[PDB]
Amino acid sequence: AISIKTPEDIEKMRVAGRLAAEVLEMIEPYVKPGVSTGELDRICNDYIVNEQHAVSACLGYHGYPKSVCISINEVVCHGIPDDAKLLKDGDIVNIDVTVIKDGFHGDTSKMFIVGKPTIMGERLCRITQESLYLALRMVKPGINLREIGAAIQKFVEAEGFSVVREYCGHGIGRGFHEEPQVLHYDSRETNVVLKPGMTFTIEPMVNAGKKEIRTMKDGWTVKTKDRSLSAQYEHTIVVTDNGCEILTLRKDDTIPAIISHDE
Ligand SMILES: CCCC[C@@H](N)[C@H](O)C(=O)N[C@@H](CO)C(=O)N[C@@H](CC(C)C)C(=O)OC
Ligand SMILES: [Co+2]
Ligand SMILES: [Co+2]
Ligand code: NA
Repeated sequence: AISIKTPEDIEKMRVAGRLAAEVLEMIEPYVKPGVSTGELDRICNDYIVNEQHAVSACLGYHGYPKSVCISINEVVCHGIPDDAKLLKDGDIVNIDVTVIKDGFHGDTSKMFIVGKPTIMGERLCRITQESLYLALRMVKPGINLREIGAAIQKFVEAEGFSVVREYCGHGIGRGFHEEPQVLHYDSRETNVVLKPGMTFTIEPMVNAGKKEIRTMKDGWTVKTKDRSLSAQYEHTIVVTDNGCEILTLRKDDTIPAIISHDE
């Protein structure tokens, strides 16, 4: 019950993933001590709207009030950009971007570490990305989604950290969230066998504490229950004939765009 994208389709995703990636590239200089999350959102949307000639998929999505999600430190996901929340030395910050261009969505996020790094967030953010990369390397036709989740979770826990269970990566294309669900863990519920032309995200959330999370009274903001740090990276990809292609790759990613398992 998963759409297989045509070559036209795939290329529209290329463009949409690139624009989403470039939002995250454009915003980096602004991710600085003193800056508010509200203005980062304004910058991102202005860019998406005026220069990208695109839309944010997030705005209005289940009533979501801003254009990107900005999650700071213990906030796991769906943190709401707010003119009064200021970035400070030490912070680890996720900005999650999704744009729609030409019928198609690109969906991506990364961690920024604000001003003077702290130490254990340096590590959480690193491990969380390494966990995304190891999943991206497994992706190829005929492998099962379940191996991928099981393999993320192993890595993450072996570090002292946990995988958040409530939120998962997702098929993506003309719909924001299409099949399949891409769990970052082993559940025997999961059985998807991958095939060229599927497009989906992988977006593990990792807590330096324990795996349990909590939603706030704004009905959006998810925090860790034990108030530890949590980190997330996300890429949108296409299954290729012999591996994958990352459609949201940034200049700062240290994994190649084209991952090929062929001889
Ligand atoms: C408004 C935000 C965000 C979307 C994305 N950039 C993120 O990659 C995502 O798709 N998140 C999903 C993955 O499970 C998600 O968090 N969806 C929520 C939907 C709410 C809008 C109700 C969910 O399914 O919670 C159980
Ligand atoms: Co996202
Ligand atoms: Co997503
Ligand atoms: Na966080």
